[PDB]
Amino acid sequence: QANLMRLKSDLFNRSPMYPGPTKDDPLTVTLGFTLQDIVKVDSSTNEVDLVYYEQQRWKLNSLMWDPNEYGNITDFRTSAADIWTPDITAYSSTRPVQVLSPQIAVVTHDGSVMFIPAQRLSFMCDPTGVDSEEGVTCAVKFGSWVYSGFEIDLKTDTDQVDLSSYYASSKYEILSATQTRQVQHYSCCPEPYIDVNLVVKFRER
Amino acid sequence: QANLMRLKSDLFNRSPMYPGPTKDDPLTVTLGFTLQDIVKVDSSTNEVDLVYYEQQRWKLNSLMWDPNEYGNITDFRTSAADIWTPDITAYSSTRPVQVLSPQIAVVTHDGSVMFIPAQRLSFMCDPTGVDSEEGVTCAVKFGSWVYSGFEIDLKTDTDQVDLSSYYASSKYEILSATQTRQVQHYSPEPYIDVNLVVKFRER
Amino acid sequence: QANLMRLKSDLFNRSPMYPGPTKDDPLTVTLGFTLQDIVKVDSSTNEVDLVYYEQQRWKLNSLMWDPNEYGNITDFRTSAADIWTPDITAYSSTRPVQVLSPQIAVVTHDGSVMFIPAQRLSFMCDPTGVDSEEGVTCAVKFGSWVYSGFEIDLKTDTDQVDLSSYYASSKYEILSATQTRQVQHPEPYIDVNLVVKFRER
Amino acid sequence: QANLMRLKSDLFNRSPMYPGPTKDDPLTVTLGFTLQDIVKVDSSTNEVDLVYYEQQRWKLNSLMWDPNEYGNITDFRTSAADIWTPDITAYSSTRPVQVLSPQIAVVTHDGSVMFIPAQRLSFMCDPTGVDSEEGVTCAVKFGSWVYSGFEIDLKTDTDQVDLSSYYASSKYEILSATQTRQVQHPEPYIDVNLVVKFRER
Amino acid sequence: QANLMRLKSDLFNRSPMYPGPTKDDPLTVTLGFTLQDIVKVDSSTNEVDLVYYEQQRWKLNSLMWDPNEYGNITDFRTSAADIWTPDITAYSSTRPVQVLSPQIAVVTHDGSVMFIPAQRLSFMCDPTGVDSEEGVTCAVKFGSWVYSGFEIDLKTDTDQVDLSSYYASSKYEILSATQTRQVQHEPYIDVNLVVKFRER
Repeated sequence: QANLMRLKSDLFNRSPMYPGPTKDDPLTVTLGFTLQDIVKVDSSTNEVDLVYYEQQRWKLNSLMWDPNEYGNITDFRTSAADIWTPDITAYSSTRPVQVLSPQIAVVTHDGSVMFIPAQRLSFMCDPTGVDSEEGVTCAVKFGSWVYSGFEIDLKTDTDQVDLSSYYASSKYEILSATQTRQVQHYSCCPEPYIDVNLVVKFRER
Repeated sequence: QANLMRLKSDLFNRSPMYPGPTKDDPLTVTLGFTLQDIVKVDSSTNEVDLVYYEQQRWKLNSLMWDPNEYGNITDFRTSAADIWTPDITAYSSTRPVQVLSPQIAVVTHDGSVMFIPAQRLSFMCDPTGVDSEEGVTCAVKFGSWVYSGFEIDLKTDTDQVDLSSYYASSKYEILSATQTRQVQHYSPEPYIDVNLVVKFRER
Repeated sequence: QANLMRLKSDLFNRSPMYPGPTKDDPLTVTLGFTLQDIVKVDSSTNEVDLVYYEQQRWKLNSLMWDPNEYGNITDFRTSAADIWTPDITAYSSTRPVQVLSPQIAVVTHDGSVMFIPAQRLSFMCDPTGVDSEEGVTCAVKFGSWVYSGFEIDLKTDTDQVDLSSYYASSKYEILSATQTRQVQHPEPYIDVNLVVKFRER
Repeated sequence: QANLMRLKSDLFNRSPMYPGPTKDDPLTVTLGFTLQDIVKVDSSTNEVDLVYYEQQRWKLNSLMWDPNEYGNITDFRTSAADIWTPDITAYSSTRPVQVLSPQIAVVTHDGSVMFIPAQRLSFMCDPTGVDSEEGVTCAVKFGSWVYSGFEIDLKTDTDQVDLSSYYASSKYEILSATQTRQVQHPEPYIDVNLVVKFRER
Repeated sequence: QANLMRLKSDLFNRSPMYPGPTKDDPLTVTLGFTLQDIVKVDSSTNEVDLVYYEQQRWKLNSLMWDPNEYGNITDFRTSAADIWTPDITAYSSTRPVQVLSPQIAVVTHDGSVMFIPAQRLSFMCDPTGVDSEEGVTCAVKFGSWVYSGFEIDLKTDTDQVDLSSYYASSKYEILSATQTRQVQHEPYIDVNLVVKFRER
């Protein structure tokens, strides 16, 4: 643990924290969802509650090290408070997200960071027709709140939401779940804006 | 990252933060609402729940910099905790406001700041008649809690609330939503608010 | 802003914080309520929820300055966290108070402070009869939790609760609302008893 | 305020805080409850909600001072964060306790500390029979969470819970309320068993 | 107090905190549940609420001391904030866990730590059948969120959940309750809490 202590000291106690990306030093954030449960549907308010894990990955030059200078350490876990993290937000939530997992990230020697917060989210969704064979489709966009595509580019590894951990005895069965990168422009501004649209079709089980 | 780290350090670590406006150095805050959803109505307590974005803009000389001294950086994003922000509050909420977005602001080299907190607000409103074609009208004022018109002047750019992102499948349809600056006098100095007036009905 | 910055540095950075009152340096806190709304009544638990603004005032010698020395600044606003505030507490709440306003106070050059927290409070109240013409009366005492009357005295400006901002379309109309200093029982403790008589509109 | 500022500096800014008791230097904590209200009964989940004040007392050598060296101050109020406090916990709560009073304690020159947290507690209790004349009995034990009786001994000044502040218009009438020290159970384990018998008013 | 004050200053004020385990200095965490109550089931959302206390034990060289040098102190209690603690997490909770006990641990001179957080947990569970004679079985896995079995191995002292403190007047009777270490393929380790229950 001596080497890791030195590593963290060198990484976090020497320079100011990473100030976030800029147009001149943009960052790509890879986003992916593992949907565990549609927990609740409220047809009186058109809110639906999801529980999922949101995988986030990005890479910082300032987080790199040579494993040889640090006892061959190739990666470590550290509190998310010690590092910059992206401001990925649901655009149509109706309550603050509830955090279901410890806020800890994995940093590897090439400056890659992997952060996977489990969340419960209430978001805008009319569940009308969920009690049918065809089900109902709802959607929520995720993106940076303050950074445009010139500072944070989003990508997905795949358009298929990971369902391998979906609760088999949920009240709701998933018919399809996709996660799609979308680009848009606003007339005021030349910079593109990026989101990942989470689209879930589901019905009562 | 180098130039930005220098900038933030120079801007934030060298002298005290802006201490807020005074009657002698007043500040103008521009407000604009984007109403997303009327999520719920409680006819038993006369509380209605809104989800909206609130755009806040102001400008401080203390946040100015010459981009040429900082690798041509012209703006940056930073935690709202690093800067002064105005204490704009709803005057008739019935619960603490729930924050729905990251508390991060955009600062521009001319001292301009743009901060856009997404919020869920429960406020006093009698939904009697919401189930009619004419619907119901409710209103909530927003303003500084502690600063008078002599220290913080409020304005809007338009009296139309932005509805272009209103949830099309909300339980409630919006008939009308305005955001209007008001000047009040109690019993010497003016007090300013922006009155959010929303008329709505069951969809 | 330059002068206000110097003032706050001089007041807050260059001294140890006020450790609160004592028998030898007692403090008098003036309290006033502005009742905005009786939101909710729960007849199954005898709890009632109030929304109000609670005006608190007191004065500290350590918060004084000479306006001449600071560009004629006569008062300023500052976060409540920068200053000592009194531990005025409801004695019969049933849930932690919810704060509805910024925690910022106004400090004046004579050392006076004005702090007006807006709050939602659930407190012990039996609403049986609220749906009658007579209505019902409930009361809740506010006072320091740990300071006796030898350290914190309490007063009101007047026993009349401010109803000029009471929500016109509340489910509940106010038949009356008073705020009265009381002395209760080693040492005397002081409270202000908020007594509200109300009924369904 | 100057002498008090000196005292607190001397008490809190010179040596590390009391590290808590050990088998060799045990500590006695006295507990008493003032039951304010049985607010809620949930017969679908067998949870009952109490509001009460819990008086806690203990004495530390490290909090002693000679009043003669500090302008004759004999006691002061200070944030509970400034001092060690015992980890007294209900053993059968079903929700985190909600704190209803400011986190401030009173320290006296002999090193005595008094801390009186007001709390709302949900705990395990089958209310069946509450709507009868016999009433129903529920109980919850309170004790240190991590300290055995070799480190913290608990004591009560009485086994009668203080009902002098019990809400007279509660939904529930108290038939009896006791607080009994119990020894279980290399070390001995000590708790105060709060036993309340009540019925619908 | 003086000796313990010295001990804690020496332990916590000199070096950086233990930075957590790695493949080359892996750590073993022992878990055990004491189930107190099945408080609530929600058949509309398939959510069940448990109240339990979760024993966690592990051992750090960095927490060792010679009792001879510290007034024969063999152990002490200290805020969990003062020490590293494992990130043991329920894998199928539906609300943030609520902590019911002080966050304080016992550290022993051999570096051993014992931490026993009491928790209320809402987790994914279909109670259909709970009012039947056969009752219903639900399960929830616990483990490290971010460390594999290469960094944190999990163990139990028994596969029987402690029911000796189960609430006698719960709405639910416990028919069985087990806690079983599972390895899935770095190996990934969890403890599967499995509870069969029915309405009293």
